[PDB]
Amino acid sequence: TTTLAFRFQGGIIVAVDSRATAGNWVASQTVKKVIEINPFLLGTMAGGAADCQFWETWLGSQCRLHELREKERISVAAASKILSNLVYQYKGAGLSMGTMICGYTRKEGPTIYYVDSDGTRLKGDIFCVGSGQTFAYGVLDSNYKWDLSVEDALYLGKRSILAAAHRDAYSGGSVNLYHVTEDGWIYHGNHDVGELFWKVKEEEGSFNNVIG
Amino acid sequence: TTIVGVKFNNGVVIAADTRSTQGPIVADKNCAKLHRISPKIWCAGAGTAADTEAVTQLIGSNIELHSLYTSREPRVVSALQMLKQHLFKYQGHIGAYLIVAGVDPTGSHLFSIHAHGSTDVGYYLSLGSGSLAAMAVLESHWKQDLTKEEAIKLASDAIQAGIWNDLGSGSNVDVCVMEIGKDAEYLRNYLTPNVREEKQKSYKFPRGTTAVLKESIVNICDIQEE
Amino acid sequence: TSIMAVTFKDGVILGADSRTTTGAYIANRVTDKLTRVHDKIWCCRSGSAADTQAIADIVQYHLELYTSQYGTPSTETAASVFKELCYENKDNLTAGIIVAGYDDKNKGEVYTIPLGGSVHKLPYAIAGSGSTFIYGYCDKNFRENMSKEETVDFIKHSLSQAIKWDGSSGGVIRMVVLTAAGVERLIFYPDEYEQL
Amino acid sequence: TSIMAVTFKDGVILGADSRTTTGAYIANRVTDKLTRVHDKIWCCRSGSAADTQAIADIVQYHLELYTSQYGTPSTETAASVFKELCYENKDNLTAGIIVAGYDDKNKGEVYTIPLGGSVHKLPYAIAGSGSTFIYGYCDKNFRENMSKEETVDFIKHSLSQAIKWDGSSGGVIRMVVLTAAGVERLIFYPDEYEQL
Amino acid sequence: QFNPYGDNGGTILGIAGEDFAVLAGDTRNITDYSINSRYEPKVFDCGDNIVMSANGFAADGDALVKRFKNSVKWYHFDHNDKKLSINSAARNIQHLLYGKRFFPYYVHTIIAGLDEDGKGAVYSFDPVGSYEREQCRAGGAAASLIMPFLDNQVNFKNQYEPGTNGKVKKPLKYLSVEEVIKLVRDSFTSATERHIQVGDGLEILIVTKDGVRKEFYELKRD
Amino acid sequence: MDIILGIRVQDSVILASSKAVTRGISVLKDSDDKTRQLSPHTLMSFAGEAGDTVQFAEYIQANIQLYSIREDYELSPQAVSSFVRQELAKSIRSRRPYQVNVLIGGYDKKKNKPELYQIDYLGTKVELPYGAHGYSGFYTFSLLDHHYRPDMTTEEGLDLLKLCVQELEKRMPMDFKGVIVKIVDKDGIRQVDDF
Amino acid sequence: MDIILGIRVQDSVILASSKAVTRGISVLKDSDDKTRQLSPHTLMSFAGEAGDTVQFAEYIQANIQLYSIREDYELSPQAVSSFVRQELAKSIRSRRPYQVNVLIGGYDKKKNKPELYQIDYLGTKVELPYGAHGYSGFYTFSLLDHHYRPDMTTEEGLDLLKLCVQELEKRMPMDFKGVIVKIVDKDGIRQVDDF
Amino acid sequence: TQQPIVTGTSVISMKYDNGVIIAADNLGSYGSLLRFNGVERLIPVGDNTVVGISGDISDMQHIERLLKDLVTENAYDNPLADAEEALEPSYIFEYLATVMYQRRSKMNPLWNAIIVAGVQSNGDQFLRYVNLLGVTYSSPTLATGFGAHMANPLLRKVVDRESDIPKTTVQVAEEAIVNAMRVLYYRDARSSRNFSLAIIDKNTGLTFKKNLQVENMKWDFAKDIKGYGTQK
Amino acid sequence: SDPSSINGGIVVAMTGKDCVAIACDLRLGSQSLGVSNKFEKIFHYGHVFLGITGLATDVTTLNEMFRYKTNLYKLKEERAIEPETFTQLVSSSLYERRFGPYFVGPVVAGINSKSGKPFIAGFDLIGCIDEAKDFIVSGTASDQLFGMCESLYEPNLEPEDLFETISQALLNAADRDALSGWGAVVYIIKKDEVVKRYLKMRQD
Ligand SMILES: *[C@@H]1CC(=O)NCC[C@H](O)C[C@H](NC(=O)[C@@H](NC(=O)CCCCc2ccccc2)[C@@H](C)O)C(=O)N[C@H]1C
Ligand SMILES: *[C@@H]1CC(=O)NCC[C@H](O)C[C@H](NC(=O)[C@@H](NC(=O)CCCCc2ccccc2)[C@@H](C)O)C(=O)N[C@H]1C
Ligand SMILES: [Mg+2]
Ligand SMILES: [Mg+2]
Ligand SMILES: [Mg+2]
Ligand SMILES: [Mg+2]
Repeated sequence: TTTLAFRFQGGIIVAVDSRATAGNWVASQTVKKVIEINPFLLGTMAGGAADCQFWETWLGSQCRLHELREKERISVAAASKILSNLVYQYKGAGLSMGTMICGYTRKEGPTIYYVDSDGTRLKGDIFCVGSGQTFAYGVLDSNYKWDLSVEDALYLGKRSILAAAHRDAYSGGSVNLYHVTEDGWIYHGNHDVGELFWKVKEEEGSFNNVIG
Repeated sequence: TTIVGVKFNNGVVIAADTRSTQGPIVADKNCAKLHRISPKIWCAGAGTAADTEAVTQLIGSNIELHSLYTSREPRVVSALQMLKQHLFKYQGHIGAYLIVAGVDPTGSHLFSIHAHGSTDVGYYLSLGSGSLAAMAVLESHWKQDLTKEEAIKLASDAIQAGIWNDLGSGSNVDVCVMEIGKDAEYLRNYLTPNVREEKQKSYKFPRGTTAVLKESIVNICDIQEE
Repeated sequence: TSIMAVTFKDGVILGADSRTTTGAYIANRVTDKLTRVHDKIWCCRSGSAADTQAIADIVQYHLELYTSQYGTPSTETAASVFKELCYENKDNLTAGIIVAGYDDKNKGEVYTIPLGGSVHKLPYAIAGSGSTFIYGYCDKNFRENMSKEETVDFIKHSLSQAIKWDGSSGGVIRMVVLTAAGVERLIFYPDEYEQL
Repeated sequence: TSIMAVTFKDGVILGADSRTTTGAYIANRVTDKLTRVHDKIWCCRSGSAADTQAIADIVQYHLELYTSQYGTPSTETAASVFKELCYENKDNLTAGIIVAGYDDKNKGEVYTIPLGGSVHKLPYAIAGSGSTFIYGYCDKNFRENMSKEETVDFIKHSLSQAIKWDGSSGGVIRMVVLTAAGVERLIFYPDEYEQL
Repeated sequence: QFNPYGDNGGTILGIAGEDFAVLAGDTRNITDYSINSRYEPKVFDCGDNIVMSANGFAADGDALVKRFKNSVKWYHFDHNDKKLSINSAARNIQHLLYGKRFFPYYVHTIIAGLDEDGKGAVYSFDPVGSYEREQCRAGGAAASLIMPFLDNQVNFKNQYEPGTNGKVKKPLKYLSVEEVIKLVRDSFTSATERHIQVGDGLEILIVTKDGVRKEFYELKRD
Repeated sequence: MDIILGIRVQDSVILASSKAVTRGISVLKDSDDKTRQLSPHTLMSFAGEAGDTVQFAEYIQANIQLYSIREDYELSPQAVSSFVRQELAKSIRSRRPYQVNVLIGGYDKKKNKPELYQIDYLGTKVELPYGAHGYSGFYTFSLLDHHYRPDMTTEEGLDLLKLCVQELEKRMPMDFKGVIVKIVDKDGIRQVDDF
Repeated sequence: MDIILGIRVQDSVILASSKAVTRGISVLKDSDDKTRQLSPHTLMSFAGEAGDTVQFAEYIQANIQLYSIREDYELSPQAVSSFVRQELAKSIRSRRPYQVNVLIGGYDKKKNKPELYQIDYLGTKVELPYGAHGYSGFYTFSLLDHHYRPDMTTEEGLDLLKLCVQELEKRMPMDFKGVIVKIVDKDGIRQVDDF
Repeated sequence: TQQPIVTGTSVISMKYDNGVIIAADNLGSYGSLLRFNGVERLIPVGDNTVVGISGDISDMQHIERLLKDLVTENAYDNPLADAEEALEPSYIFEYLATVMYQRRSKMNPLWNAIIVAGVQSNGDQFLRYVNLLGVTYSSPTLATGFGAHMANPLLRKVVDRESDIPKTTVQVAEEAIVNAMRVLYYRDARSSRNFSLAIIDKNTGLTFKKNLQVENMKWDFAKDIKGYGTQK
Repeated sequence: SDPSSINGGIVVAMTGKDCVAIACDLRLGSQSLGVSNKFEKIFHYGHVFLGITGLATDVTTLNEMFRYKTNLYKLKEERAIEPETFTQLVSSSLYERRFGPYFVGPVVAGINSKSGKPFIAGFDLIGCIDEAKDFIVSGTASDQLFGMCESLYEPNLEPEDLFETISQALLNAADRDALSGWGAVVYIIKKDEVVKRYLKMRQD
């Protein structure tokens, strides 16, 4: 599992891999690790897949009830805290979650909260979670700037997942991209890692270690 | 594994299924579980498959040398004593459970032997994961003064019980008949009741389906002249 | 397992059931637990079959070599050889052995060697899992200098009860009679002893 | 502990040793293990003394309250109350109880309640650590419709052997006789029963 | 100590076609090295053109199927006999499974049917209720034997067009119901050969707009 | 969390708290503020188990803010620390205790005195001139024992704190990514933005 | 010990190795050279269990130096790495195994090629363009995968190595006190004294 | 969570053309001690069902009382209690299967394996298994414990699949069951010679046979067996 | 912790008409971390081919050991070792370490030079010979390979068809295993020519 999200000039990029495992066995290569909480909020999946799916879907219901009652879009701060307060009630029971609640509101601007099943809630600019997080961080940290274009940011997120997919045995399958704007998230496709690797190798001149 | 031994009129018969397994996976569908210790002393092995092969070959080697030294045809009790003293030495860590049968100048014999070194005498024996299924059949149909044809039938029926009802056992039935004053006859795949049906589809691929990066000739020959 | 040896006027008789179990499965229902270490020195085996067979084979070897050099060994000598193996290898053995034999000088003798490797000379001895159920019965019914027929009945009735109550015991009751007259093997089937 | 109850022609007799041990120390050598839950319904206790006393006290209460409302309870009713406590609290109890009683309609009855909380109606019953040694003896020597004197002898001889072999059993042999005639207590000292 | 779980073996397979879906499963029920039954149905018609199988621990599997069937019944009562769509059934099963998150149903669950556009649908669940729509899914004992074969023969993975040498992929042409059943049968024949817990019989439930049909095939009984 | 220090000088309390947040393998953040303002003249720094730390701190904050509104009055640092200690002492015998250690730095406006309280997760309270939690004290106390004076200025307190942080950066194995420093005095709470 | 990196460029092998030695609570040293010269054109860096690392390295050094004297000839990097691997593969089934991971950087004077060998404590040998041991690879390989070229100069190799070290300093929790860098080429072994 | 104390061994059963046969020995074991020699482990419910139980005897006796109460309860306000609204085998089984699974789910199981054998209203044979885990399955032959390993192989030679059921007479089926009981007596250390057998036939109803014995036993060959290898 | 699945990797062998094929992936890892994409697991001693999966230090050690033994064999016998004889040598050698085994899954493949008969064999870690007619599988994706081989294989395939079958068996099995992949090699072996092909596959 490799998932990342970073704030930039044009909003937020969210990028995830697609692999799920049960030990050495590759259970699925088609896993949807970005949960569409609603049209304006995104959540990432790391740790146990059921816990992330279930609770971030539930979060979408709580966000919907908030805006029905308050006649106003829920803040990313408030949404993330609903989830972190919930998992904190279950602390010790054995929930396994690492997630980033991503959104773009008027009052906050683009915002990312890392929420985690032992109760942690952190606001930040760049987050990477999963077995392949360190690989993705390497690419992100050396190439990140606030003034990236939407096109270049999308590629950086895609390239950072590819880096992890290559080295980390438990990451791969395909890359799912999202771009979060104030008017909502925009899906930027599913990209098979098998095809993407060779495409990137040739065009970029990287991965000279690998024969192609 | 299902292995049986059955005494009859003028000898002894031994039988086994042909399935070897690694956990719930089948390693070999036509495994050979009947080991020759000497020309007229054979045995069937259950438990760890390497151990049953190794322990029979070692004893079979030493039995052969003993036979040459003494100028006498080997005895089942010699194989028995040598096997038990060896297995006992390793305190069950060599996981061989054997049914040892044969004919020699003394007569026909049938023994079992367990990994810890204990031995048992009998007219009918069974061993392995399918031993209870086999023993049910042997207890229902065995009698004194079986003929050769009846003993082969009873033995292979006992193996079949193991094949069908025990998940550890399967595929084919191997038999070895050791009759007094005769060559032992090893009947490999005596029964074959588990042939796979024809598949619905051929999966032969069109040539050039697989993507290739490089080709090269491998030099298997030695360094050449001139 | 239910095993016993009983001295009587003319010598000694060993008795045993025939059941060998691997848990609740009966691996052998016709086991011979009465084993010969010399012409008129036999033993009853209980505990690990591997261990008791290994011991009995070594003892038989030692007494064969004793006989070649020094003539017929005493029953006490046989029991001492058993003890030496059981005691010195107590950490690695699970063997409870009853040694019974006939001399002409000493007549019938019984020695029991429990788990520790201690030796106890007794008028009669009982051992194995099924023996627990017949301590009461055997103590009340044993007499010294019984006849052959009385001793066979004493053993037959005793082991019958042991078999009845102990799941680990069963099958046929085997016996071996040791007297000046020689060595006699007896067998008694379920239909005989169950109705007692 | 060695405890038993035996039905006979005129009713039923309960029997017990008197030894209570904490490991190898005898905490009480004159214990009364025969306990009254109703006028002619008694029980023998084995296992945890705390548990069996607690149970017996509760049963006595239930049968007292039963008697005030519905008249004299049956021995079966008493055994059922014991069972209800033993079965429903099997995880927290170590109690092996023999229930014995005399009705005029049903005469002498014996119910044994082993560790699980199951009930078994029997002609006679034996229990406690010392019982293992007398299964053989009791099975061979029990007859139905014995006299009072024969049943006292049967119990006396049986528990004598149980005491002889079991270190956890000993002291005096107590007995309680239940007939139409009433309730008779008997006691037998070591010098009497050891020489049997 | 008491172990509340067990393993009854078995293997199941769901494949979604263009206007149909199949859910197949072997009929063998086992514990350890023993056969309990050679014919114990494992794939069930749950009503509303949905088929279901919960493979693994058979007690939990039966309980879950029973509760879902019941959920279909109460959906009709509470919402004016409305047809439960496959996506709605899938979400409902997530809540059934996750309801027991801290004492899971030890089963790998698959349902099959048609979506609201009439196209074939298969949904796959883990024991704690994470779920996902898929084209192809094997579950249970021999799932590791079957899935690689389905990647190759259904989705044409690692297959390319001759003469191009790795440049052009084999195109993803749709499979008929007859073609899918062939791959199902060969998957189970192959699994039966190499997995001791697979055998005896194969029961396939096919879902089309016309309803639910059954097909049964013998498998090797060793 | 890792390093939290506190020093009470003449006229103020200075709290220093590390910026690193590490989740096992990676450093997820290097700018984390491990502190909450309980009232205008009372600050609480905290360190302990992930999640519990912030949950506890905000829970305390909410309760003190509630008291302030109800009474239109700021509780003394002593009163706040006693409230906090009781909450932790209650917590230690709970089903799942708060695994949180705190420093409470406050300026008492009645007595015109700075006050520093050190409270561990068991509810062990001590008033100190300087304090720490975890391994921080092992490295720093020998320096504070030597250099500390009760009549120090705020600038001298900050210099002594720099020497403590330098010793930590030299001899601690973990990279704690520097410290955020905050001062509590008669005028309230302010952050030293360059350290 | 902690971080050891290696990168083979056009005409040289560069080994970078951390300077920190930590015994539990304190950093005992911040200038430790985790390397031994085996021969004039072969260098071995190492990391693993305390004591074993140096004992193993010096034992290898002594044996290669003995070979050099006996034959008046320098063994190839390949030959040295094979010798080292066998010693570790022998070690893993010993009473007490050497818990040591090594990188062997050498310049083969016969083939005029730099060579980098990565060998773990089990005796698992691989020839690589770049390598690491422990958690170092987790942070650095994604950068090396991106930027590495086989025709890089020694100066480009050093710049790529700086980027690797910077990423380690950002995201690793442990302060490894920087790295000593050494270059192995046709002229032998030299240390980069400013890094 | 408990451990079984007093236990009952194999229950074996099979279908035949007109009904079902079920059998179980009369022993209550206390570990290796063969403690209770008169325990009935086949419990009839009405005239169309027999429930055979193995495992813990105290839990069996509890199940026995539940079934007794089920009959009483079914009769309440039920004019057709002895006719159309009588208890069916399928009703009795499902009830037990519900209880077994509920009890394992509270981590406090009834430590048993149960076979419900009977004939339905429409003449269909009913035979189904349930155990302490709530696992249920049906088959032409069913057996618990040792019977699963030894009886089933013998009984499956008579009825191997569904199509063999109409071809199997009650005489052939009973013969197979009685032989299986003998094999179990030879080979199961926790079995007894005395057993009970019940036949539920759609024509002749419920026949319950008590105090049966294993007979025609082969022991004579034991006399020739000497030593464990080299002895004479 | 489990030595046989630290490094990862797979080997498969198949027979055809007058030919054999043996193939392996190229991954070496440290559990999740990919370390090398050039770790070949197939070796040869004359015309006999040996694939080895499992713990990589033992893969290397055993290759060096069988090179040693086959070299001395050749000097003494004055001929190259045959696949049937080599199989026995592997079995012997593994079993001599019965109580401290090499954590490996060897696979022998080759054609007997005198009879021309195709031969394959597999072993467990202590030397039990599995001599199949059809195919042998080994490694962390052995289950996956069994599934592929069991459906894809048919007897008497011509060399260039056998190449496709074994390649697709390896590739699709490896893609369903986290610890296998990163490249692959297929040897096609005939009586007096051997072709070696590197396959293009996904690099995750
Ligand atoms: C990212 C990778 C990752 O972080 N993996 C860490 C381990 C995660 O737990 C793996 C997770 N996979 C799943 O959630 C997986 N489902 C299961 O593992 C279900 C396990 C049920 C176990 C059980 C215990 C007791 C009783 C019964 C069952 C997918 C298939 O659902 C994962 O892949 N995480 C990815 C996103
Ligand atoms: C008869 C069936 C039978 O008795 N099965 C019971 C289990 C047997 O062990 C299965 C056996 N299978 C094999 O032997 C299998 N290999 C192994 O079991 C290797 C075990 C290695 C153990 C070990 C040794 C040293 C160090 C660490 C571990 C073969 C088939 O590959 C089996 O098939 N038995 C058959 C004959
Ligand atoms: Mg990968
Ligand atoms: Mg018995
Ligand atoms: Mg099978
Ligand atoms: Mg892969």
